[PDB]
Amino acid sequence: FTRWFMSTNHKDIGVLYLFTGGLVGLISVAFTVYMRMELMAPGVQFMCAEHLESGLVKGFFQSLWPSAVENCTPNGHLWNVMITGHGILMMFFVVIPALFGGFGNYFMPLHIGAPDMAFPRMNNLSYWLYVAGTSLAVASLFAPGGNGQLGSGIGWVLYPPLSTSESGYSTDLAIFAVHLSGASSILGAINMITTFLNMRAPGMTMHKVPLFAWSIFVTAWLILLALPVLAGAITMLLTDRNFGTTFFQPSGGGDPVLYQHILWFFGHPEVYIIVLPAFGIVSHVIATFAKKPIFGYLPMVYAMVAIGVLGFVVWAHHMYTAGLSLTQQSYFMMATMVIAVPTGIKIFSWIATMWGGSIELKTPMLWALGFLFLFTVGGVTGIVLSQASVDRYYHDTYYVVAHFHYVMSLGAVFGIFAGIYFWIGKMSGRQYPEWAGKLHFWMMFVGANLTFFPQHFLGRQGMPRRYIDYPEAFATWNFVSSLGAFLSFASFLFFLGVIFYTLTRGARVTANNYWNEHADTLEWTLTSPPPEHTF
Amino acid sequence: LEIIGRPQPGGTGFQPSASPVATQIHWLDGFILVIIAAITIFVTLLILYAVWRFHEKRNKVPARFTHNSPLAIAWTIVPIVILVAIGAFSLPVLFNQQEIPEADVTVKVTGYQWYWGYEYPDEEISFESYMIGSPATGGDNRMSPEVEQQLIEAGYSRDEFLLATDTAMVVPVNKTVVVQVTGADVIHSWTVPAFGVKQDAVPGRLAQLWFRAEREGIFFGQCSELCGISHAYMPITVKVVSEEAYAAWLEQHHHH
Ligand code: HEA
Ligand code: HEA
Ligand SMILES: CCCCCCCCCCO[C@@H]1O[C@H](CO)[C@@H](O[C@H]2O[C@H](CO)[C@@H](O)[C@H](O)[C@H]2O)[C@H](O)[C@H]1O
Ligand SMILES: CCCCCCCCCCO[C@@H]1O[C@H](CO)[C@@H](O[C@H]2O[C@H](CO)[C@@H](O)[C@H](O)[C@H]2O)[C@H](O)[C@H]1O
Ligand SMILES: CCCCCCCCCCO[C@@H]1O[C@H](CO)[C@@H](O[C@H]2O[C@H](CO)[C@@H](O)[C@H](O)[C@H]2O)[C@H](O)[C@H]1O
Ligand SMILES: CCCCCCCCCCO[C@@H]1O[C@H](CO)[C@@H](O[C@H]2O[C@H](CO)[C@@H](O)[C@H](O)[C@H]2O)[C@H](O)[C@H]1O
Ligand SMILES: CCCCCCCCCCO[C@@H]1O[C@H](CO)[C@@H](O[C@H]2O[C@H](CO)[C@@H](O)[C@H](O)[C@H]2O)[C@H](O)[C@H]1O
Ligand SMILES: OC[C@H]1O[C@H](O[C@H]2[C@H](O)[C@@H](O)[C@@H](O)O[C@@H]2CO)[C@H](O)[C@@H](O)[C@@H]1O
Ligand SMILES: CCCCCCCCCCCCC
Ligand SMILES: CCCCCCCCCCCCC
Ligand SMILES: CCCCCCCCCCCCC
Ligand SMILES: CCCCCCCCCCCCC
Ligand SMILES: CCCCCCCCCCCCC
Ligand SMILES: CCCCCCCCCCCCC
Ligand SMILES: CCCCCCCCCCCCC
Ligand SMILES: CCCCCCCCCCCCC
Ligand SMILES: CCCCCCCCCCCCC
Ligand SMILES: CCCCCCCCCCCCC
Ligand SMILES: CCCC[C@@H](O)[C@@H](O)CO
Ligand SMILES: CCCC[C@@H](O)[C@@H](O)CO
Ligand SMILES: CCCC[C@@H](O)[C@@H](O)CO
Ligand SMILES: [Ca+2]
Ligand SMILES: [Cu+2]
Ligand SMILES: [Cu+2]
Ligand SMILES: [Cu+2]
Ligand SMILES: [Mg+2]
Repeated sequence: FTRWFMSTNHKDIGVLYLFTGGLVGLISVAFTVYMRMELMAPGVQFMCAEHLESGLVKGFFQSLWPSAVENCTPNGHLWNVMITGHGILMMFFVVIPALFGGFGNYFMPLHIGAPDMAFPRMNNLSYWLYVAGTSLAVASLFAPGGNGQLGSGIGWVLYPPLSTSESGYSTDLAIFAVHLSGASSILGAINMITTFLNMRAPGMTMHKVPLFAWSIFVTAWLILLALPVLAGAITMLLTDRNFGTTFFQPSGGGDPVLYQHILWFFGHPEVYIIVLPAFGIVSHVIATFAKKPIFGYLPMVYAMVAIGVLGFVVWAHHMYTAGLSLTQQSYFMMATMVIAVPTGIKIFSWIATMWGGSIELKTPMLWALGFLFLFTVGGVTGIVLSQASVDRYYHDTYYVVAHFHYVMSLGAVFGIFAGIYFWIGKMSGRQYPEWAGKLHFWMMFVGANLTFFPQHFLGRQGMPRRYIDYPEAFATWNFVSSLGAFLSFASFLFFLGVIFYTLTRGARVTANNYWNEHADTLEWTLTSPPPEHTF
Repeated sequence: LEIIGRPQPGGTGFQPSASPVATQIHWLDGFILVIIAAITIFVTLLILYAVWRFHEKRNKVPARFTHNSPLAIAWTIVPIVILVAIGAFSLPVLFNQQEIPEADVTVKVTGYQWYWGYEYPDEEISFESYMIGSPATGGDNRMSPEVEQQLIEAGYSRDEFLLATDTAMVVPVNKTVVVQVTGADVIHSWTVPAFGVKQDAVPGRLAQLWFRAEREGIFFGQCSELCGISHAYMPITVKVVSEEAYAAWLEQHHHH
């Protein structure tokens, strides 16, 4: 019934975040399938302007079948709308709502022994702002936008003057969507911090709180500083578009580069807001299936604090080519390199936890091991990009695209899958079939690597970001990348089958702790699922 | 002229270098590449060995250690040493890139939707450069028999489509070229991978880059900041020629 959506219990809200983030994730991933259909071969075959002259639903189905080049007038605006929609949905309405709003709302109170969050009614409102923001983002795709078409083709970061001069009001809907998303994240952050400090169980000191609840705690602080800054930046876009201000228009004395400073001041913290809850899940998962407590619990907590603090003083590594002086280029390059030290402490500690254990290679452990390997690959290419002298070549190329998909789609997303297989039995009372979770992992591992590793080659060859079409020489590795994306998509549909099977007819969970004794946190001392009233 | 600055089929490395700055980029990248490949191989071998050596069915009783300060301090100082080594070789390269020398040739480049405007202030020469196949040349940003013939007539082939422009920026070989970049409407980005240069074309600001081409040939770039519907359709062609052929090109533009 509709009692799912009006609940204020932190367990039901976390489930609503998880399911909603999953469906929005399916929509955004479907966008990437269409994107990789067009990038599979040089020349434009799918995004033809001729499809505009047909019906909204008729032209959609025509868009999915290839036309010959001589019958396909390239429509770059649709490409720009697709990649903008794909990026906006992922960064604001998928991974953070799933890790923070989902697993954070469900398990952080359980991990600290709290019965609920400090403000359950506020926690229910945060979910509805997320759903409201998601609706406005989707509606912008069908609203009058740039070039007399629908949708905003301005990139997920909304650089002006392009974003401030895009015709229509689709861009205004996109800004309102990001406003609602940030409000949802801020309300959630307020609830994590107040519950973490005021509602811990007697005897649970801060040096006894498990690492996942710490990761949610640090993430909630980053949200409170980063997302008001972004709200100002995107509000200055709204007033330049609608209220005659000239914050970013040079004719009225403005500076477009000023926006990039304000947006990237949020833009990099947002990136550590994504991955920190995934760090905490990896700690719990690896300690469970290595049958050994986590190595260096206190350095693990500090390293996340060090990562969260440094993530606020490195933002200009997104602006090496935007006209920054040699001195600022030098500082931000050196400040960015420092982040590798606390991150490496966590990576080596995770291997130290495995060292000398009794490792079971069940599905949640597979995701965590893939995380270690694949997040390291993405993290070291970020260090490459931190060198402004080398970023001169790589900036706005697919090498950057390869970098951030290895840390997000092959890292943070691997933490999401790790948490789902680790906790679906606890959340639902039903267990997933082990053979299918393993086949999902290997399909995703092979497909996602085939998708994104060749983009290193394309970037080194100079393929720019946000291109509907590319010179013929880029054809080979674009073809491989598209094949990997199709295999990856098959693995995600298979995963949805696995989730549907698990929830409807999966093996009934009977034990409070169906894993082993080294899952030593409070949720494993409760039933599966936990009762409707905790503590 | 030899077509040098361009992607090649199945390529996995950098585009060919034609400037000392690009050469520094290739070397610094290869230096950083061998160490980050060593770090990842080191991490991967550790994970695969630990899974093999400490699998449940081979080590049934897990250890319980949580501390090891000498190891923990070793894996903290060694990355710091590695990063300092990178910055030691990287900061001089970046200083060489951003410190603008005295110009032998000066070009002022302006980004438009969707084309580039070139101006030589010392020569009072100015022209616009459109993709062969753009509406300006009669096309609609796609390959066609008319576009292929235009590519051949301009000295290119069908393979250079999306890179070749109707006009080119011509410079003399082995001369210091300083380029001043700005945008006229939205932000664009001017780049030539073979030169190791890239500078955003921001409206209201005039930024500078420099290159010295070490050999003659044709070198391509593509607009590298999303600027609207034809972002993928406003490339850059730079022709590096002899000092004599450069003057010949200059004289062909002089009005009597
Ligand atoms: C999960 C999200 C996420 C994460 C975690 C990161 C992590 C990092 N990122 Fe990335 N990044 C993005 C998401 C993310 N990034 C996105 C989305 C963009 C593009 C934005 C856009 O334009 O749209 C981007 C782009 C981006 C740029 C801008 C490039 C450009 O546009 O030209 C830079 C520049 O410095 C960078 C660097 C880094 C670094 C140094 C880390 C570090 O935190 C990584 C550190 C980790 C490691 C280094 C590996 C583990 C360490 C060890 C095993 C120790 C040994 C290692 C060494 C000694 C080096 N990122
Ligand atoms: C988390 C962020 C995220 C994720 C998961 C992805 C996933 C994918 N992305 Fe990416 N992408 C971005 C963030 C992400 N992307 C951003 C920020 C941009 C920049 C846009 C811009 O330039 O403005 C971008 C742009 C971008 C480009 C460059 C476009 C261009 O420059 O023109 C491409 C190229 O192919 C691409 C492809 C893909 C593909 C094929 C997948 C996937 O198909 C890979 C397969 C992965 C899966 C099949 C699983 C996904 C799982 C989830 C999403 C979890 C949700 C599930 C639950 C909660 C249960 N993406
Ligand atoms: C799990 C489900 C995942 C869904 C994945 C959907 C995959 C759909 C593949 C599209 O089909 C191909 O599209 C190409 C177009 O890119 C065509 O290339 C050819 O046809 C074009 C003409 O349309 C030419 O211009 C190309 O150069 C030439 O390579 C090719 O014939 C055609 O078979
Ligand atoms: C891509 C998405 C990823 C999915 C993420 C994992 C799925 C989340 C678990 C599903 O939700 C659970 O389903 C149970 C079904 O049994 C519910 O039990 C409930 O069952 C009765 C209602 O059926 C209630 O009265 C009980 O309080 C309660 O135990 C439980 O509340 C609910 O949380
Ligand atoms: C949209 C893209 C979707 C792609 C879908 C890919 C389909 C692949 C399914 C393969 O078929 C399954 O293979 C398993 C082989 O392991 C079998 O499990 C068998 O093996 C397991 C472990 O070995 C046992 O636990 C099971 O009881 C036993 O049924 C299972 O029966 C069988 O149906
Ligand atoms: C694109 C959509 C793709 C959808 C993919 C669907 C994924 C979920 C398939 C799960 O398959 C089930 O796995 C069980 C194994 O866990 C099998 O139980 C088998 O194995 C059990 C354990 O041995 C026995 O007790 C059972 O009786 C025996 O049927 C069962 O047959 C099989 O159907
Ligand atoms: C509710 C709103 C919309 C939700 C969308 C989710 C739709 C996903 C439906 C997938 O359901 C699965 O379909 C498979 C068949 O299509 C079945 O696997 C069957 O086929 C597999 C592959 O052959 C075998 O491995 C399995 O043993 C066998 O059970 C499986 O039982 C069933 O649960
Ligand atoms: O390429 C070598 C480079 O050397 C000098 O640059 C120094 C700079 O002077 C110091 O402040 C140091 O901290 O940074 C650079 C390290 O090389 C020259 O000033 C410069 O012109 C020259 O390119
Ligand atoms: C069916 C809802 C998900 C959409 C899948 C992506 C397909 C994109 C086609 C765009 C057609 C242009 C109007
Ligand atoms: C030779 C005529 C074209 C045959 C290829 C058509 C491929 C259509 C694939 C559609 C994929 C929809 C997801
Ligand atoms: C009234 C126009 C919008 C004002 C938004 C805030 C502008 C002040 C600059 C602050 C930038 C965010 C820190
Ligand atoms: C809230 C942080 C916003 C970012 C601060 C603005 C930085 C402006 C830098 C101007 C540098 C001019 C040389
Ligand atoms: C980077 C992840 C690698 C994980 C290796 C898993 C090996 C599994 C061997 C088979 C175990 C029994 C199914
Ligand atoms: C009990 C057998 C172990 C189940 C393993 C399932 C995964 C098999 C490997 C699939 C590889 C697909 C690329
Ligand atoms: C030159 C025509 C190439 C057509 C290739 C179509 C590949 C589709 C494969 C889909 C595989 C999904 C796993
Ligand atoms: C840790 C690997 C970083 C990913 C970049 C791969 C670069 C491959 C270099 C190939 C160059 C061939 C000439
Ligand atoms: C252009 C290639 C540069 C090669 C640099 C070699 C550096 C050696 C690093 C020591 C060995 C680490 C594995
Ligand atoms: C406005 C003219 C721009 C240049 C057009 C193409 C270059 C002409 C050839 C220059 C000399 C080549 C040897
Ligand atoms: C929990 C482990 C703490 C160890 C740490 O304080 C020191 O060994 C690191 O210098
Ligand atoms: C860890 C700090 C790295 C900074 C280093 O690379 C340079 O500042 C040294 O020149
Ligand atoms: C080589 C011919 C140079 C002629 C020179 O006067 C002109 O470039 C100035 O308009
Ligand atoms: Ca295509
Ligand atoms: Cu960043
Ligand atoms: Cu442009
Ligand atoms: Cu552009
Ligand atoms: Mg840029």
